[PDB]
Amino acid sequence: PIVQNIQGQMVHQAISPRTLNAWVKVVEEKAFSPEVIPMFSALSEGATPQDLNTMLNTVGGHQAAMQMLKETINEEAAEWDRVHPVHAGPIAPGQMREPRGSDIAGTTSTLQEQIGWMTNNPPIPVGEIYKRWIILGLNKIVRMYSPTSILDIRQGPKEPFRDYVDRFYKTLRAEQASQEVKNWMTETLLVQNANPDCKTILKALGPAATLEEMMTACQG
Amino acid sequence: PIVQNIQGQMVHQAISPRTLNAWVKVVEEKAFSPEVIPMFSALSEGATPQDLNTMLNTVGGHQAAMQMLKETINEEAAEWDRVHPVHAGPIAPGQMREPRGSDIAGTTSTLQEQIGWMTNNPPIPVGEIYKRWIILGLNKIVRMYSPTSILDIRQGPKEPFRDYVDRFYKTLRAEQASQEVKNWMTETLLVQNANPDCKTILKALGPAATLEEMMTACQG
Amino acid sequence: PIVQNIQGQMVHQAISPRTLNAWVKVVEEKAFSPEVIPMFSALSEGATPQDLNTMLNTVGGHQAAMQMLKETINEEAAEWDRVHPVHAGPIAPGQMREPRGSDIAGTTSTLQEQIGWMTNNPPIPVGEIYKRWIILGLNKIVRMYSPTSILDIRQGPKEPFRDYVDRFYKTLRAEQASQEVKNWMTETLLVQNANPDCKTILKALGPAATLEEMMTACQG
Amino acid sequence: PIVQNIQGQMVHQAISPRTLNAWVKVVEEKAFSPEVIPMFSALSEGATPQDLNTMLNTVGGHQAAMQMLKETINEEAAEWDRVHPVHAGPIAPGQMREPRGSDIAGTTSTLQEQIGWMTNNPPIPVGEIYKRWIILGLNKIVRMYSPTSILDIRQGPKEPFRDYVDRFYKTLRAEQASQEVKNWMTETLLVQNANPDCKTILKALGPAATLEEMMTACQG
Repeated sequence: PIVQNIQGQMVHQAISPRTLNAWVKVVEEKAFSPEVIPMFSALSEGATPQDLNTMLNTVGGHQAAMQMLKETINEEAAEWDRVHPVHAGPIAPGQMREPRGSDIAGTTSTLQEQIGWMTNNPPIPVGEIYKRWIILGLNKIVRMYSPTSILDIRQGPKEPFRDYVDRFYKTLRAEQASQEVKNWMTETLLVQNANPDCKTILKALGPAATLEEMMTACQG
Repeated sequence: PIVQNIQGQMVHQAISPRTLNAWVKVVEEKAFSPEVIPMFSALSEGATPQDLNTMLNTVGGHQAAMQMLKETINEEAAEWDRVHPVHAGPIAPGQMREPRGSDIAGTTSTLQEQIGWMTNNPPIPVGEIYKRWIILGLNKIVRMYSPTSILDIRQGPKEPFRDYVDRFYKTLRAEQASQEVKNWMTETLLVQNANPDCKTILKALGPAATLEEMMTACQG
Repeated sequence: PIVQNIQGQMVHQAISPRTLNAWVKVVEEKAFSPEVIPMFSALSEGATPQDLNTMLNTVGGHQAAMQMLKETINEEAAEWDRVHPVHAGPIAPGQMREPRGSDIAGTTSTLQEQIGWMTNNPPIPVGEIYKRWIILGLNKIVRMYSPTSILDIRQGPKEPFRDYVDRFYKTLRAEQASQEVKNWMTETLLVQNANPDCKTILKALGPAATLEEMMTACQG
Repeated sequence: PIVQNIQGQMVHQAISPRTLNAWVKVVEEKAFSPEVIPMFSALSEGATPQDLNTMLNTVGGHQAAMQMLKETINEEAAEWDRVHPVHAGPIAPGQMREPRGSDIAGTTSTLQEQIGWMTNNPPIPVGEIYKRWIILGLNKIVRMYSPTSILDIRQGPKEPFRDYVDRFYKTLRAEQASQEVKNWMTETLLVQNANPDCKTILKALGPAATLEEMMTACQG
């Protein structure tokens, strides 16, 4: 990453082996859960595109997901290059050139250009865009990985309310719909799909249903 | 989390993967118990709101408890915004704009603004406020995860007094209704639910009896 | 490996035992997978040739592969000597001599000479050159360790498309070819060798369909 | 209503007996189907609040729905009066006073004041606001008359796709959800709730599914 020295320049620092070891361990042990995206965004903070490419290449197995992620990165780079013209010709000294999409991806550049783009005035953050693209790809992957849909969740007769709401909120975290649709479904289908007894309990609870009130009502 | 240097000043530092791993392990292995709040308060001392949002989003499973915590944080942020309205217009050069209720959580503010808020003159403790909110949410969560009520405790004819008092104090620390009510309960409900033989052995010592003699009476 | 030391003066820091243990463990646990190349390139960032020699000697087993690696390093050194001839004569007092192939391979070059060649201005990229050589050797080794040819990858009658595409892309990544050859192969070989039941499904989608469309088509 | 005379001043005109008879007939004949709101907005065009109150009072029966509509009008008037201050004191000639909520409701005003507020420069759409309130009330009413919910629609084994989608779109028109959430519903649940045969048919059809191609595929 790029560690900021205390009262000094933001010196570049190679990714420690601990970061990559934790990353390969989590991607091996936990497969592709919704939370891995937060842990990936946590481990890689202020990292150059070279660091992110190293973190992605170290992943072993699940090569279909890696190919989908690379295809998503390619689509985002194509869109960026289409909606942003690239200048050429002689460039004034002390000012880096226009970052290209294939260049903002880090596939057609070295570490020096990335460090220069992340140190210019005003700063042009390549890391926060390449990480955004990787997060979009990982979101597509975790959506693809979800085994069951959100509309097809039904509580079992003996399965309690806690396990049902756990599965429901997990699938909701895996869902791809917009945030307003997410609020709509978590407002309606939660009580609209419960078991009939606690369904009538929550109907007696009426409007303004709040999760803690629901779980305190369905007790026993 | 910020860390002091040799000269005495503090600056942002990337969150250690060991802290995240330990937190995820203690959350999953111990699930929810009264001894998760001290561990959380010790793990994230001086952590920025981004680090706390990381430590909360990283908790896979038990999504209902995390949603309860999110709702509690939302209510606390709304109350903070109601009690402290923010001023409009241009801000003074020597002062940074005060955070709103939602920005205390760090949901709509970058990390540099959090660092500036925490190391300002005078410093603004956004991290401590959000930690207090998260601790209150975790208290409500461990309240919900309480298996049984305090009144239903009745020692079995064969269940030893040690296991009875262990279960009693476990669900009592998990109750947290108050502190003086706890002091009255440990006098009345502890003596009221003993097995008849050891019950009258405890009654032989009167209400002035302490816990040590209380247990060594039924001991052996 | 040398590292930027406060302030701005690179000094030699010997290789840490934990890095060597991590390398030995990754070579023991993962054998010779395609991903090791990135793990090796990330474990030895900016390493002197002596450190890379240490990391190649600390390997246990696979002596045949290490012999191919050493022979390819020798071949690369011979080609470097044939392309970059070294003139004999007394050296300048302030500037270092141009290294030979044996000086790059760390065989006859003392640690002080390598530290000089690295920290001098302008720097001599001996570390990156030796890393390129070792990476070429590791590519040779991982392309040799391929159990079956990419042309032999065929799906079983009931083997799900998931494992089929996973194994196919793994063998394709282990295989060696230009990128355009891979672009042609992923379009000519992937759909043909699939199971007929899902082969009809992939054919119904279209020839130029992406991976995610086919994967969600034969999903389940 | 207020018919605009040809190349002349707009003249007030009493509501036509034909209009009122058509209104009471459609109410009596079709109860409260989702099209009564468009037909009401069609019949009542440019009408004063007196005309709208007459058109509402001529309705016979469904007194619960009428009381709910009056309560909705009262709530809208209360909100208007709360978010709009009312001026008092001497008023300049040729300029009408501030219209209160009870006046825009037509319960405390007269036809002269309504025509004055509808002829002022700039005009104040008292009729267009009272009609908006009546449409909100009629929407609440038609939502209350909805026999079944939208999430609980399932196609019968023999009931054809045409009848299924007819019922589905009728319930969707009756639904109260926002238009942004309304789209996702008709995109997903339509194909997610059909019979298995045409469900697999539309799944083979894949994305970009439109109603025309869906119905041409589910033929026979």
